[PDB]
Amino acid sequence: DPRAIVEYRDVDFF
Amino acid sequence: TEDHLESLICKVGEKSACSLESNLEGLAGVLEADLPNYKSKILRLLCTVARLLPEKLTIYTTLVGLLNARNYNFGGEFVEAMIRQLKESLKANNYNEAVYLVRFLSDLVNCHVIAAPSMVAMFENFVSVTQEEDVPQVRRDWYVYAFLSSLPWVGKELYEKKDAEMDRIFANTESYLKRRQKTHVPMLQVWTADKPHPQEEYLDCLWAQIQKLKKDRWQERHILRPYLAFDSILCEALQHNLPPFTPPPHTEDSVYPMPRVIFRMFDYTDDPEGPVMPGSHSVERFVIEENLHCIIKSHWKERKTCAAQLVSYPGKNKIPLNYHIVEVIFAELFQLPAPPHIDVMYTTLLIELCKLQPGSLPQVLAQATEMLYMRLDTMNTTCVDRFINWFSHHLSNFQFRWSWEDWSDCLSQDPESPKPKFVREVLEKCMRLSYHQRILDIVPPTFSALCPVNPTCIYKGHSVALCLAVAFKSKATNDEIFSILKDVPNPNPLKIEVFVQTLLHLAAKSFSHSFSALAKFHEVFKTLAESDEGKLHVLRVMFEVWRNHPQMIAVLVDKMIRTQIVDCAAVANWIFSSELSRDFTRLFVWEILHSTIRKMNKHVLKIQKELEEAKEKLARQHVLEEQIERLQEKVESAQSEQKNLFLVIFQRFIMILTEHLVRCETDGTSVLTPWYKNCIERLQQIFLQHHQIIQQYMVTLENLLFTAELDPHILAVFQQFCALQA
Amino acid sequence: GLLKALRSDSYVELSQYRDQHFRGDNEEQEKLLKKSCTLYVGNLSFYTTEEQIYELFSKSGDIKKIIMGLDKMKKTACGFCFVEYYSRADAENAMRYINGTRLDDRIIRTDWDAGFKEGRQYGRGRSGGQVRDEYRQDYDAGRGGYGK
Ligand SMILES: CN1CN([C@@H]2O[C@H](COP(=O)(O)OP(=O)(O)OP(=O)(O)O)[C@@H](O)[C@H]2O)c2nc(N)[nH]c(=O)c21
Repeated sequence: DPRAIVEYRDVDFF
Repeated sequence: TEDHLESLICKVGEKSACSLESNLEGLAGVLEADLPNYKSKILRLLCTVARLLPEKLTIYTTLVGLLNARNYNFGGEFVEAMIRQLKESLKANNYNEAVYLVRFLSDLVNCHVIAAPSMVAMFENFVSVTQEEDVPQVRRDWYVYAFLSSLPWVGKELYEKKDAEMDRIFANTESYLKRRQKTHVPMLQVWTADKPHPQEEYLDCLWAQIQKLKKDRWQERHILRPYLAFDSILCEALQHNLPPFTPPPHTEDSVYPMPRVIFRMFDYTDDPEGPVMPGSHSVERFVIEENLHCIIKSHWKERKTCAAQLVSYPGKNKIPLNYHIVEVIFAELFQLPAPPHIDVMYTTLLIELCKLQPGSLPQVLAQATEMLYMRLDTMNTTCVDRFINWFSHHLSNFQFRWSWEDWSDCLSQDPESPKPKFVREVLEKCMRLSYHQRILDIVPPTFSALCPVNPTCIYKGHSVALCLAVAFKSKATNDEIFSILKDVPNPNPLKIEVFVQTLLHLAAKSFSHSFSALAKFHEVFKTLAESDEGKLHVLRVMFEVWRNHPQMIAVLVDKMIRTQIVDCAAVANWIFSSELSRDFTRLFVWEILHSTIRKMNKHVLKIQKELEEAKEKLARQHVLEEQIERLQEKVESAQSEQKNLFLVIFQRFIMILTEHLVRCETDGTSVLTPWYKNCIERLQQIFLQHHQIIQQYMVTLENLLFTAELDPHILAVFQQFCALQA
Repeated sequence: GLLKALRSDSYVELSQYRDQHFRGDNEEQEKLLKKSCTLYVGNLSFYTTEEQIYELFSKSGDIKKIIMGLDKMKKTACGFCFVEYYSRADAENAMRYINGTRLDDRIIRTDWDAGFKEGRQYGRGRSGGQVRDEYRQDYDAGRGGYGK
């Protein structure tokens, strides 16, 4: 897999 | 023994050590023993299997035959119970269940439970519905269909007992079918072409099949009839008369099935090695496909069970079962207006079928896929989308393995044409399930022209965007970002341009980051796009940032509608605008439109159910009655918003279709271009997807939009839509 | 009426899994699991992007929320996620037709969840990732490599 392990760091009215 | 009774009645006909005849004999005995004090249960359970398991029709009629022979009064009470259940089903507009009950009563004549003159009397009354005036075609259609579709089972037995009476029915039936309207057919055909196979109208086709059956002395070669083995016992059994049957009359509460068009892609020459496939106009082909459809209807939730039951389908003679299964599956997937079950089920069922028959099924599947590709030129756009979605999702489950060079003929054709456009969209869909680089690998180097682009952000008041960049990075508040937007020169569309470009660029890493950005600066968005032309500009800018990543556009437009940054009307206009003129034929546009329409329709539904949950709370109890007056107002405002969304959409279709048709006769060019094919069929799609809602707007649509003044090309689509319930 | 044999819906029944950090009784958890619109999705690649999860799971219905499964220390994708739908029916269809099919060439497994809370996105393994990645002997390129 030639791609990176992604880093995830940081209300319905209708 | 009630739990035991149900499983005993259900299990007969399935896999067994003993034969079918043995199990029926045994069960008929066990059921007669339980008659003294479970007669009520057994009548109701046999009525239920008559209604819910039509794929096992002849197994259960036989069972009733044997019970009738041992106990006449049971057979009497059963025929009464079935007539009650039939009237119950018709009153409740369950016309599809009613057919199964009619066929059950029909085949009970073959088991010497019902007297043949009674069924001819009932069918006299059915076909007499074609004489009734001031009633819709679909009502008449159904009553004919219930009669004609019973004849493969009982057509011999009725014609030998009362041929005089039956010839009148065939005369009245034939006269009706001649004078029927066929306006619907171009809307429901998967392919407009009639080579290699005409996509026939469902009653025309059944008629042809019933004629060939009559011409062959009512001899058919497929239907398993267990009752023939019990001929000794069933001759001596005493018959019952059905009461005279008055068909429940038409009311404006009545809802009849839409007309259909018979899907057809195979004849015997597609499988020369295996058994000979019964032809399009044989009742064998009708009974096979009907039962296969019913098996899926009975087991759609259990994909592995559903595959097993299809593969183990019994018949009197051998048939190329893998071809029939693949056909019946694609017949449902491509059915118009809609498939009977959620689209994705079919992808999975086909996989479970490959697992269950790995030596043969994948080859038949690949052959069919090839044939579908070859016939793309006249395939309806609604169906082509389903084909794209199925095929891309299938490939994603088998390492994207496909002989792409088999389709090299697309590379020399016009990019707008159905075949290369099919391949482009398939590969675009593959990329979404995979990643850009993996799609470049799995295709030949001659096909990388048709590959999708890399899904990247296009980032572009030069100094103002640099200020905002710093403020977002530094974890600033809404007050500060709004303050920075004061310094912008007005030619205010440039405030939105510098805000959207910068926020989406800095949150371009994933969907979660982009969703966090919209939520964090929600108030800045709402202020910038409270204007109608402010909404239109947020969509225009957001497109220019993400025009390489269609999936991101779609999920953003969705979030923007859900949080009220924009509204459905803005998105509707935006789709028919000139900025998406180049990409108008591409799929993602119509994904976004339909997603938008769905949010609107669900919003109405939720408000509508808050209303009935309040009215039912009032009925149980007999301030709350004044809450009902408020909700009836919210419903009407919501329904108004809904109606306007459709009226917008239709207006824009009529405009751009008229603009094409006028310029075609002015310049003398061809009308039927690739762009026109897409557009006219995407209009047709709106009607198909939402026919029940659009039916509420008939008066407004006849008077103000779809009038006699329009080019009959555009008006045909509306008259087609009329025909679905007319 | 109906036949019990046809009502059969085995792909929607509850797994044997329960959540340990769940503040509550088992019968109180089961009651939430039977009304949930929220699915645990196991056996993802660490390279599997939200773009892919959204495309696949959209096929059973409109998605409310994807919450990626994160390493507690690194905040990298450690091989699972949660998927929330607006209706039960759409979640039921995911369990019926997406469960046990491929996503990024891996057979993924879905399960009913009692409902997302804060903290549940993080892997509860000792070294930050999922508990499943600490014990295991096998090599698996998409799941990091060897165990830990
Ligand atoms: C295997 N998992 C993991 N999981 C959730 O994913 C997060 C962390 O995963 P984990 O490290 O595998 O937790 P844990 O369940 O303790 O591991 P396990 O029980 O496999 O030993 C938690 O929110 C956990 O509840 C799950 N949630 C549901 N509903 N069903 C499941 O099968 C699983």
